[PDB]
Amino acid sequence: MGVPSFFRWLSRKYPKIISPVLEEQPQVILPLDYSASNPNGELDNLYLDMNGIVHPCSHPENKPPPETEDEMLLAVFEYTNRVLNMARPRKVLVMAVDGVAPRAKMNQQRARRFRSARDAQIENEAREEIMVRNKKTWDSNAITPGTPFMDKLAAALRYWTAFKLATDPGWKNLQVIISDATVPGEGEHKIMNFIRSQRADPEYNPNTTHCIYGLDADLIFLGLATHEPHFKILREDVFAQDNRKKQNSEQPFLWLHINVLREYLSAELWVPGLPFTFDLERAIDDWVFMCFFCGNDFLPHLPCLDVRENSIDILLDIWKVVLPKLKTYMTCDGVLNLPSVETLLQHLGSREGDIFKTRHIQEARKKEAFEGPKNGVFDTDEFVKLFEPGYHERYYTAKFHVTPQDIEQLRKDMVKCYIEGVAWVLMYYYQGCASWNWFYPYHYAPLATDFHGFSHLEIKFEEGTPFLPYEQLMSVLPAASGHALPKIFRSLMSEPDSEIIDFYPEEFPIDMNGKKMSWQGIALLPFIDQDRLLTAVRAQYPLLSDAERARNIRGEPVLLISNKNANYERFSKKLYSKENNNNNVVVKFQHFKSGLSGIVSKDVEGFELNGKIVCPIQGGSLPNLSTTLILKMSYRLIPLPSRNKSIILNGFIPSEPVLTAYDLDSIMYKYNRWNFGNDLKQNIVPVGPKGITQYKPRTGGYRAFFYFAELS
Amino acid sequence: MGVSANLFVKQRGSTTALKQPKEIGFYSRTKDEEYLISDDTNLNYYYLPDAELDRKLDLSSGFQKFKDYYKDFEDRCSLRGLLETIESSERHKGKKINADIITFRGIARKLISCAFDSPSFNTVDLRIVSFNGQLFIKEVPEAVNGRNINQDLNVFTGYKFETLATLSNPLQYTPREVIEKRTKRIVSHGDEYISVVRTGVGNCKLILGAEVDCIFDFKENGRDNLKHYAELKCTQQVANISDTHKFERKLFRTWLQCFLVGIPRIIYGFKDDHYVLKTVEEFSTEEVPVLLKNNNPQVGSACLEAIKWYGLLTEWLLKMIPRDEDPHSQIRAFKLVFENNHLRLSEIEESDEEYSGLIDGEHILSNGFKEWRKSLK
Amino acid sequence: DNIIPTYEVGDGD
Ligand SMILES: [Mg+2]
Repeated sequence: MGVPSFFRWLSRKYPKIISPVLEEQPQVILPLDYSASNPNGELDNLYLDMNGIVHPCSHPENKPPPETEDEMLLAVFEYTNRVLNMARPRKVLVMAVDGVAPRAKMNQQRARRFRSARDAQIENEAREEIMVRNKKTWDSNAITPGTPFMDKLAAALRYWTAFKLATDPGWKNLQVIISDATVPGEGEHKIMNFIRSQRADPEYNPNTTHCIYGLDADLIFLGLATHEPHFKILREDVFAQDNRKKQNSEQPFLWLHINVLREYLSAELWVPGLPFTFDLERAIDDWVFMCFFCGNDFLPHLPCLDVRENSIDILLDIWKVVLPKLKTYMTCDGVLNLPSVETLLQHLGSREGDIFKTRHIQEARKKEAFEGPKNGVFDTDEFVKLFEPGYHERYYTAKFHVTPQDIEQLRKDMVKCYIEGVAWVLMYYYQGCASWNWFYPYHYAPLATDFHGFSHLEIKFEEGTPFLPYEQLMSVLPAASGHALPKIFRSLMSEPDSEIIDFYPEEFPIDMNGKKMSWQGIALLPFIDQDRLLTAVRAQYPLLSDAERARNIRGEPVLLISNKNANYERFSKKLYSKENNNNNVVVKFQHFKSGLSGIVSKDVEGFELNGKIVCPIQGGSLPNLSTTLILKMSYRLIPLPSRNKSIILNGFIPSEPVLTAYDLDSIMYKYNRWNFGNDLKQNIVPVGPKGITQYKPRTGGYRAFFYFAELS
Repeated sequence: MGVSANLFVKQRGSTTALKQPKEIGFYSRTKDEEYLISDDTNLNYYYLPDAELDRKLDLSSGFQKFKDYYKDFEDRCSLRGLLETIESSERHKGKKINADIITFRGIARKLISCAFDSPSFNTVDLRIVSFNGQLFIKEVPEAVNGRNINQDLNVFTGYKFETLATLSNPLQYTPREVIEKRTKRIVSHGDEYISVVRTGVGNCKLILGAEVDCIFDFKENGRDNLKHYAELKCTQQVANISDTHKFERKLFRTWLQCFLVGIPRIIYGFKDDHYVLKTVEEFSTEEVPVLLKNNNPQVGSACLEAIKWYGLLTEWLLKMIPRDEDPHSQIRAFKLVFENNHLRLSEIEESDEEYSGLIDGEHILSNGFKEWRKSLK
Repeated sequence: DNIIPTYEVGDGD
């Protein structure tokens, strides 16, 4: 396979963001977490998006996958150990695993879990046709919250953290936080809530350097959305994945510097002659909003905005024309200005017809240059012909099977729900989820010419509780993966008598859109009625074993682990050498003393100061006995005192600027090449604060006078 | 019969260090002259991003709506809040603070700068002194009851820069609308937060009241915040070699002001002609003597001369024989201090004088409730 | 002249 089109867009548009990871290759068993980081500068903080490494380990590109769940965990330890030797956090490590997700994502997860369960039947039929007899593939639907496998990873992680904190003297004041699958919310959302809560402590150091490990493209926009400028993203080298045309031991990696992406956006987002003052922190929020509007987990794309990269470039050309007519930027701290969004989408609606003509002409050129239903694959687009007049009626009547008198009443409701969804997704990433229950009720988006008559709208939400793990599993698994549930719920999935069979159809129609000759179609599964699902599932609970009522509680505690640390005496004295045999009292702590803030209480897993720790996997590892070396505790975030602000904090010192004047001018004026798999090795960039002062030298200042005189 | 004495202003002593400053307590003064001891409603927090210096912020804007409360006060230079703060720190430990002189940092700086600045350039004032078992020193107000409006606009410019660069609450607890309203906000004077600092030079032990602008990074509750404060200072252009020397003389007086009370950061704004804020720069109080020794040796030399004179001055305030009779019910004595023609002059206020009956018997220097605190031992 | 102003440790009372 070639480079993903999103990474071809970054290497073309912003080449100096990207630089190689440097490794020391010592061959001795490497002690030196404590030596100076070769890949420039130290990290204070690292965040691991754990599903980004559980998936590569259990379904690798290497011909052998691991043959047991024990060998899968052993491979995850090998990979995370390699990640920390590149990233070397000095102060904090967060291990965030996906928990129970909002309804907004559960209906998108359900599609992929149903779809992949049919692909597993097609390959098992191919293995049965060849028939090592009965060697079935391991079901990847096991890597979800509440399964026996995540309950196994939860123990493996907490052991491997203790092994490092007990045995490695580089970790002697690293703080490790573990936000396992038993804690609700996806890893990407857990990490943003962590960064946002640390940043709200008055004692926070404005110059802490940060990093996220992960394979998702959305991490770039989430790195920007923090407004921490000292930020880098760690990823496997997708340009080497092309140039390899022989083992993971020599797989190279990349840093993406958000520090330098802000430097490009400072020229790219400039608009002259605005009536309000230009402000880069608000301009970047509007750009991050456009990157989530036209490519999203929670909503279908507009038909017009089919490819995310050139779609961002189209919306930005509209925003540059609209912006001088507006009263303000379109976004503020994660809240939309709907009047301004209505004018942006009206401008897109005026282009939409010519976007369809040009797409169909380009596909005709691609062709000549080379030269609903109850079940099965089909395609709704062949009737619509968006490149030919009158498509508006033809689109709605084909997608929804609706008569032409009801199209208005349908259009008003979809535009309401889609804008409520766009408002939900912006709030999700900027302040944390507004509702766990909200979802978009339809398989398709409106056309861009439909987006009007919502400027007046007032948007409101309630934080209803997230689902319990079995309510989550029932809400996203096909009947084929029922083995991951207790025996009792498998009847509800599969007996024709069940009150909820209609949520679990063995086959469903799949609608290929845009004539996409691939796997990319929409699975038209029925939307779950959650009051009807929950009343069926919660009726089984008095028939579960107590060992099965565990795994179905909320992990309200996250967990922290420390080792003879700067806070170890204070924590041990208040938490464990107690006044009475209870778990009543709690310790609140602040960023200055150790580089982390939070609220801490005695562990609920049954940890004690003179006990034994022993691993759950058969890979030949120490029973550390090390509760004398280590402390672990239940951990909780300090709740925000106020809404988080998209601003730079007091005392932020920038790094050295990387872009030369020609890099800025060639961006302002769009001046269109790198052999990027080779030319990338010329990039190296400094990390952390440069100098000791918050301000640039400028003419008309005492210290600046001697600076410009000496520079002359 | 009573004391008369003169000190020559160019004679200098041997002391070259201060005893490390420590915060006794604090108070805030309201626009109504009410003093709020152990209360910090008037402590500001610094916030001014580098991007704000690209915007042409105007330091003259709002001059016509300036709330100068300080003019209307009945006792502008009163010791009342300083004495009342000291009492509150003594009550919970049952004994006097061991210190020899109680005063304001402004009076200490006005004394020390006599060694360098002539009476007009210094803006010399009457200072007035009494004993109870220690010296209490008070400034006499200005008696007012580059020319005219163009001087008042250069005064206002300092209070507006302190209003543009700060917040009334931590940045983390301030809503975004309060940051946006900040250029329109009314500017005011006589609404201070004052820290009370224990310090000393040579063998003299001193308590200084010190007005502070803001806290730069963060606040610690129930602790010395002295390492977290900053001074934000009045603004000018620098565009030519002789402008650097006009600045260096202001930077010396600003170092002297911070050094006496242990404030570690100095922040300077700079202006065009008209009133546009052109740039901001920041200095650690430890840099300044080295920076002056490098750039202007004959100004950087004055940093030691100031302390060698400050020690001589304070020793001769005790050795020019005011009574330090310790029993807090023994009879008091009361004195003037002046600077005049390279001499500093001191004389007792004999009982025939209009001042003498009122500083001895009444409210004009020490509060009646403070005299009761200390005469109750 | 290498001498410059500095603070000294207080009496500890
Ligand atoms: Mg000031």
